Amino acid sequence: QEEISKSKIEGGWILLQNIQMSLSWVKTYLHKHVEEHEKFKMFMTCHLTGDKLPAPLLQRT
Amino acid sequence: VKYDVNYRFIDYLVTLDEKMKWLECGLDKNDYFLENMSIVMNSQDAVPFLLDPSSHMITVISNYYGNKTVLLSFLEEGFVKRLENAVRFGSVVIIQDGEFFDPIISRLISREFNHAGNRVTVEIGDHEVDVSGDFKLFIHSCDPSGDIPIFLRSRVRLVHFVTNKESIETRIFDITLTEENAEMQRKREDLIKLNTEYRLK
Amino acid sequence: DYSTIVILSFSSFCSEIPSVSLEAHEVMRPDIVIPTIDTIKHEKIFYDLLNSKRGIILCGPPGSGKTMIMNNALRNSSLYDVVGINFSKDTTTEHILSALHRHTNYVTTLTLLPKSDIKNLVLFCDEINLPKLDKYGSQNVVLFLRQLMEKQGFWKTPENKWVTIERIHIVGACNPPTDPGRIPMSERFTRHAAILYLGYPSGKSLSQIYEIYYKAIFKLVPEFRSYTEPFARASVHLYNECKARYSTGLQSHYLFSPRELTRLVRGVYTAINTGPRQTLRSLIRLWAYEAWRIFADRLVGVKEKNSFEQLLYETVDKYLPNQDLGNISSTSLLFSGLLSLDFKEVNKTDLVNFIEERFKTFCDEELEVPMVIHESMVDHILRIDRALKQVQGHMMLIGASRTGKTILTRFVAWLNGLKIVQPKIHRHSNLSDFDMILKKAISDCSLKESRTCLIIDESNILETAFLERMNTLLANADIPDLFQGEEYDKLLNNLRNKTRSLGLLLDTEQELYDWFVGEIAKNLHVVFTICDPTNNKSSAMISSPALFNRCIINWMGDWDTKTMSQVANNMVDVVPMEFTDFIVPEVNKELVFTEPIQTIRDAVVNILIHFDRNFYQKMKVGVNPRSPGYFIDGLRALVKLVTAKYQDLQENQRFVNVGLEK
Amino acid sequence: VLKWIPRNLPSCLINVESSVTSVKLHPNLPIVFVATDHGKLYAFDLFNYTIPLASLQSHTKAITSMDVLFTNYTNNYLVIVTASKDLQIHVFKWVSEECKFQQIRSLLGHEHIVSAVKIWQKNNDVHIASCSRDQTVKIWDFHNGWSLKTFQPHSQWVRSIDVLGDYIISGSHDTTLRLTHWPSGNGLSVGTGHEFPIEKVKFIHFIEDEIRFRTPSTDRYKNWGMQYCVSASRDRTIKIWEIPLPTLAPIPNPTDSNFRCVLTLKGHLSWVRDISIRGQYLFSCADDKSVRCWDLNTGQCLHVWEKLHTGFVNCLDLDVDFDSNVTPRQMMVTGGLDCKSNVFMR
Ligand SMILES: Nc1ncnc2c1ncn2[C@@H]1O[C@H](COP(=O)(O)OP(=O)(O)O)[C@@H](O)[C@H]1O
Ligand SMILES: Nc1ncnc2c1ncn2[C@@H]1O[C@H](COP(=O)(O)OP(=O)(O)O)[C@@H](O)[C@H]1O
Repeated sequence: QEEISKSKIEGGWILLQNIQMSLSWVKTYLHKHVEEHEKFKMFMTCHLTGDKLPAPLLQRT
Repeated sequence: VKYDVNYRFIDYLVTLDEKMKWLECGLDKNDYFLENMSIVMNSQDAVPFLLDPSSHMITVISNYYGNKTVLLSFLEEGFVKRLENAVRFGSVVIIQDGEFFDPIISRLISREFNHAGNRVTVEIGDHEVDVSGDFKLFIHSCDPSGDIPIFLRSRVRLVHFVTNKESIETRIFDITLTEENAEMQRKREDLIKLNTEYRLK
Repeated sequence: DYSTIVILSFSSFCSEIPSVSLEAHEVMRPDIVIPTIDTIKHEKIFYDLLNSKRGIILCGPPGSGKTMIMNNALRNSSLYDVVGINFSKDTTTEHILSALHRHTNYVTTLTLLPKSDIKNLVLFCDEINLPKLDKYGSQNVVLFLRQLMEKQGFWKTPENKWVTIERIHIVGACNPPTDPGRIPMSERFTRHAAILYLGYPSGKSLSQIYEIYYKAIFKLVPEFRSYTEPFARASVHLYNECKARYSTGLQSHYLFSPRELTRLVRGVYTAINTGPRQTLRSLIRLWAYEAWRIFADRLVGVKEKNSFEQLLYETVDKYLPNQDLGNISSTSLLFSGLLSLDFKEVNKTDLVNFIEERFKTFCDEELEVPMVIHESMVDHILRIDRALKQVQGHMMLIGASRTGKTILTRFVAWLNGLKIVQPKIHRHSNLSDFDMILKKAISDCSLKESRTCLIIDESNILETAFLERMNTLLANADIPDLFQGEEYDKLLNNLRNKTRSLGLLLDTEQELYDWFVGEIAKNLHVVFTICDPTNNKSSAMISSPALFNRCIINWMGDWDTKTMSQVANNMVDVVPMEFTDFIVPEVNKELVFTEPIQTIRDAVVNILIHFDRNFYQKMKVGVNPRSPGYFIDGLRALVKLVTAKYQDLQENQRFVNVGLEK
Repeated sequence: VLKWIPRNLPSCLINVESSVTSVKLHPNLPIVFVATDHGKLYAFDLFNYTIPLASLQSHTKAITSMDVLFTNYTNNYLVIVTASKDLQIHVFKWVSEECKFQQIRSLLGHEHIVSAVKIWQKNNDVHIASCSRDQTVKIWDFHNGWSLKTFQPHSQWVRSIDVLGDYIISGSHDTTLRLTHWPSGNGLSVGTGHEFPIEKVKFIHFIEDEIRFRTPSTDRYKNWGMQYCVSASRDRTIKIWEIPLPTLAPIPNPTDSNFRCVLTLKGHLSWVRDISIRGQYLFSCADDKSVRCWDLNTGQCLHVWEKLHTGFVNCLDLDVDFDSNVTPRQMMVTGGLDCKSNVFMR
């Protein structure tokens, strides 16, 4: 959360690893963050055979 | 029992002035969207449930009521206090993420108001609060085919928002007009607005 | 079979039966036992095994009478005290220790001695099979009990020191594993405890026991004392036919037992004691009403209801050949204590008008919800009130959403003076908030002496800890782990202050706690509301052994077409809409649910009912209960819209007509 | 002449367009005053009931209770005070020259609906007593139009009040009764024991006409000014209560801060709505479509008026006998929920 806020304020790429493993966090905080700099790109990697990620996050990426 | 042979819901409930207001707000040109919007606006007793995966109705009803509307959510801290202050003030409230329903507002959903003379109060949380009478509650949920409590599902008016063939055709044709001949599309939309305003006049 | 030794001369049980002369009011006492051959034999052998310093596990079908034989054996002895623990689906060791912490002291000589220095303690544990296996197939409670008997002690958790159990005998009780909801039971634990099979009593034995009960009941009505045997035979035959016809295969909650018949006997006693001068027809109708409210409430389908009605007719005709018998339909037996000073049969129209006026007063006073009153909901009011007037009277209302469950409970609680209490359980509410609200409710019931009708909705339970708390609250009179240590001591001080304030004086902790739990059992009624019984959480809530054996299951279900017709007519009768010519259509008798059509109002209610039927058929609802909220909402919107449209059309036509005239 | 029993049948019938909620009697002339749930306020005649004398709509909501009084002074008109659910108390004027209703002043001061209003005169000064749903009973001045004392004597709101001199009672929703002195503004003693909310409560007045419950017991009670009170609740019971004598600005007794149930009268099939006192008789009504008549000497119902109305029975009254300034006319009238009122002649 701190790094996402800082990289939104002052730029810089960020990457998240195995986001299916923090389902409550990705259902609340990341959903709120994407629901609401110019060289800021955030990457998420996930497993196809894992748990079902929320639909609105995937349709907003 | 007799009924109108060529009856249409839009031609009966959705009046021309409200249709103009909706199309000015940003509502799509679809018959389905107009029917759903008129269904939502005609429920003054039970609160309506909005399921819009594109988050379009949030800004549509935001533009309908101007700047007095307030956006709340079930996932933010202090949501109870925000709704308490909003119902004290008397502003239209749209709650986001409706599939994460909070059972505190079950008295507001069921409309089990306790009338106290000329003042109407509701018991929410652990204390009563006055209802201004201008309060209008909307519940929005951008997640389709999710889980909803049976209490809320029974006591609200579920309104879906899905994209049909006519929406795709209209959007594609508008995009190709804008990218091909901007002046022609501008003249077309200006003539459409002028014709509708002339018919209303 | 009947061999025994009296004080070295062999005898039998024929001369050992003590004659029992039950009075009228002794039936309400739950410790009353009818000594038959099997009861005295099982009591004697259980006491003999208990004095042999061994564990006893009483295996048998539900309702066979394990607890009652236990209490019969242990009431006649001052050596043992009964501690009531009733396991749930997920019970922990800490629950067992908390239910024992009140009764025992830690003495270092550790050692967990009983508080009394002369009386041993019997640590009863019911439903041993209900604790569930882990991921690898092991039970904490069962292995804890095996450790508790084989090694006579256990290892304490926080300070990891070994305690020693001195005078805590263990008595278990469980159903056969073949019964659904039970799990196989480990041999390493069952080896240490002797097993007794307490079977179902025979039909003749049940008939004799309940002939004794009906003699005790009919001692109130001396002129009908000679009719005590046909009533018992009819009740036993009705129980046997209900058990044979309605099985577990149809519905999971069709579990009948002699407890249902005992509740029937108690209801008959209450109606007779709170009743006027009685005649034979009144007795037949009262017994039929009690049978309807005990057996036929849990029935779901309409076919089962009609089969039960025909079975009741056959039983009454076969066993009590009395003529001048009225119709015994569900809505034709309206026994009330509202309109009069005593429980007696009342007419339909005056009861409906009284309900109208009292609901108007309730809407004016507490909260304004404009509900429309029909006959079925009046019958539900009567059975809810009958359940609420009882001592320790709980209920489990089951039905579709927006049937009118919580509002009816509030109305009936207001009728009887019950102070309704609903927990404010929501999202981000832990176990501590539920614990606090239950502690506050218990304190208000006991110290403040306030009649409380606590309501627990299915949505008000989020995790199974709340379900286990409700299980402990219903099964016992209170819950042990609410009051531990400092809270326990301050509650004893407060309760002593309340007791000396009332005037009653006693010094022992035990008798004070019995007074406390008696007051809680007398002044606390729990009412459940379940919307969807097909969910796993609701299924576990219904199938809980403590919730099943105490609550009166009231399967209201979805609205039938008669109730829909009644509410539709009584709500649209205030709309001016018969302003057009109508031709009565030629339609089938089965195609019309209402009265045969003469005007447009019956056609409107028929077309709305038919559309609701088609819409719910096309949604693939199956056997899921169907919510009638759509019907009410559509009818209300219809009323408002037709009023507005008629006003607008009349105004427009008047304006254009006067314009043309000008 | 104080031992009158009404006959088993009504003398005549009075019809109102809506349900009746309160009926009062004109002390001087044979005029019956009838309230109405729809806000109407009729004024019929005891002989010519075809048309009302005067009727008007001053309250936008349901009228709750009302009472009448004729002015007297040491240096001459009838006052009618009507309460309703519109948070307003309206005091009327009944002129005898043209028999019409004149509004005097519409008065505020209650944040919720007002249930009972009481009017009384002491030493050539007419005062208004009123209790409402705002948990406060309020004593008023008619000429000034303002309040005189305001306090909360109960946990929640109160139903009915009655005034005997400077002492006022208050029937509350917590099944309690409370005596609160006006000039000191403090409670005297707390009386509880009912299981259902109070519907109508009123004082017991001493008589010199021998009735057991209408006579002084000790000299201290004779000097106090009151000894007994009667309370009607929703327990289907009428209870006669005992008021301990305080150390008269009276001081409450800590060991005698509780009341005592003098007698419990049972036999109504539903809630006891309103009660009345005449001689040794305790006239009462209920929701069982019946009116009873209980003797204070025996505690048994001598007469039962079965099926007097087709529905609920709302209100009834007699004429006050303890006051010599009001003629004890032998009239009785009872108003019910079936939009009808009936009078009893001789
Ligand atoms: N003398 C008796 N012999 C056998 N059963 C009896 C006798 N008296 C009563 N019963 C029945 O036994 C029931 C009590 O069984 P209970 O101990 O609750 O069974 P369970 O232990 O399965 O809950 C009572 O409801 C009563 O109908
Ligand atoms: N006969 C009826 N007529 C009109 N409305 C009804 C009727 N029965 C139930 N309702 C509706 O049901 C609601 C109360 O239902 P409730 O008991 O709260 O359901 P649940 O117990 O599932 O929460 C009320 O708001 C009322 O509008």
